[PDB]
Amino acid sequence: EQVVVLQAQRTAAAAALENAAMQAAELPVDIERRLRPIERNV
Amino acid sequence: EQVVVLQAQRTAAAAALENAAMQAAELPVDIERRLRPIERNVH
Amino acid sequence: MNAHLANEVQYDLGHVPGRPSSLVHVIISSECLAAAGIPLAALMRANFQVEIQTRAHATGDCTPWCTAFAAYVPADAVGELLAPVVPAHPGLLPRASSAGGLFVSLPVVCDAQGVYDPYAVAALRLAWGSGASCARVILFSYDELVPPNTRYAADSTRIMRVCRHLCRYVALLGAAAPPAAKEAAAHLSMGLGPPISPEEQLTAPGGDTTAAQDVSIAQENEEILALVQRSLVEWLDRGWEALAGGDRPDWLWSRRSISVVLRHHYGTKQRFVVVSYENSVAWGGRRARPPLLSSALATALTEACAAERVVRPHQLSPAGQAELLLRFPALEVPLRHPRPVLPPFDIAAEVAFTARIHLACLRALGQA
Amino acid sequence: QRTGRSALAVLIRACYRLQQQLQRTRRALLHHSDAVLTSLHHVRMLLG
Amino acid sequence: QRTGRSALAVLIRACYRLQQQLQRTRRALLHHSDAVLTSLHHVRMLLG
Amino acid sequence: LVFTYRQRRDQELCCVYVIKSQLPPRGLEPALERLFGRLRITNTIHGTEDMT
Repeated sequence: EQVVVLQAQRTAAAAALENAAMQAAELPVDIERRLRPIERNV
Repeated sequence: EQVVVLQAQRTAAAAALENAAMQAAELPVDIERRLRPIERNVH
Repeated sequence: MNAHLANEVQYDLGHVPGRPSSLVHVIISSECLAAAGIPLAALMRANFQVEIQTRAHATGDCTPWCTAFAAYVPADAVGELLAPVVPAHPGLLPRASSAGGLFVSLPVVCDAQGVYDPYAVAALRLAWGSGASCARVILFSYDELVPPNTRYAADSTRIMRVCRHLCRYVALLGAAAPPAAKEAAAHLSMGLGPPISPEEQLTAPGGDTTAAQDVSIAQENEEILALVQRSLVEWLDRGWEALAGGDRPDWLWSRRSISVVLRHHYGTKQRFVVVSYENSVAWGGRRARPPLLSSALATALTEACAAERVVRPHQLSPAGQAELLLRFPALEVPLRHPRPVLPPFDIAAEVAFTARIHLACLRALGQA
Repeated sequence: QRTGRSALAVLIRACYRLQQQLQRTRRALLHHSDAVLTSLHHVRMLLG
Repeated sequence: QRTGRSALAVLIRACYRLQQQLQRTRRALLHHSDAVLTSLHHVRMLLG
Repeated sequence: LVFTYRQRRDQELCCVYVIKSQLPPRGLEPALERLFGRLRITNTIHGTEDMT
């Protein structure tokens, strides 16, 4: 009984990081948007 | 054996996860290490 | 399209089950449809009846069934939203091709002071023929149907391409265009003076709260950086009405804006699209947000147990556990009961209920 | 006496305002940091 | 007239150089941040 | 004798038709809906400007 349950759990966890990859890809771009006023500020 | 393989991959999941999850916790430590004396820097 | 909008009429008239519940639109991808269930050529053989229910968290109380509306496309499902192809003039808009499935609106159970519950099931049933077969069941967690934000601020730049190709086509069509449309192309070009890719809108790293905060923080900087160092939409509507000879709401929603968000399926790893129209009643809507719903409970489970470093929320120490009950009481039901019918806070807890019956069916055979 | 002190008052409005911009964006970056930690601890709850 | 303006020119060389140090170390910290994200998405590829 | 109307703040339409049919006057309405129902949807959506 646990086999189909445990097989589902890996495929369950194989959804959220791919949603989180689109979430974590903003971390370069949003943090790069904190210099473009401050680079021209100098 | 299908329980044996997938429970091994469960252990293969969280092992490499927590190595970079601690390394994800390394991220806000530097930003409180870098940018906190930087307030004094302009001052 | 038409099934995407007639289901919005169902929530407005109140025929849907659950008054605090809210409506969520979902584009199922064709590749998500294949690995989960039924073959694709069966739905090819224009609305289709789909029965939808909602299942509560960890206790076997489901909603009695209600039918809903659906429509399958073989072409680009996202590209049909973005680039409506008038059949009288197929050369109007260029678009990038994509796979496409069906459009289904989904109900999501909420409360007063709207907070959906995670780790519970909304489900589908696609019956393309009579009998027990031809009827697969596609599941959705409430975590699967909730993106954090919209994207229709970052997606509004597609309109200027559509404004450009109308000015392109009237110059190409010339005298065969009616003169008021031949006028209005110049009226668009006074506002003005590549093909539309749905993948480029989806893979763009832009979210509504992320983009609007970065713009609103930059314009505050630029004022300080300066002091120290010192409608065409109505013109569009006549162009559509002249070239199509008429109008449907399918052309209404494509012109205003659209929020087109990638999400990924817990069952068969495939992608699918959650859409909230601008003027709609659903997920993010310009007119109808009583009562708006929050993702605070899924936030409250993780960050409370992250500092505690506990894998499961029922494994938490009862001193730290009891603060969650005193704040949010909806989680008190699956946590307090010693023996529910479903193992709580598990995603495969639905699938275990099918297999526990499968053992009890077999165990009664060999004894009898 | 007024133009040079106003030229310094622009420099008063220059640096002392821009320092307060630093403090808020780090807190906004703490929303960017904790969104990762909300995501990461949620992944193990899908395994457990 | 020369020593006091050079004392301000040291303060010109003080703050305007140290601001440019801020911009590069954040980009170096983006190499520290993206090394986590390169690692984390690689972990799920070992599961899938 | 059948007209056509298209109500909009735009310059508007008109047609005249003479239709030969076996249908009664009591049953013409779904037939004219099958032809001119494209124009029927437009004057439901538009034609309300400016009505606040």
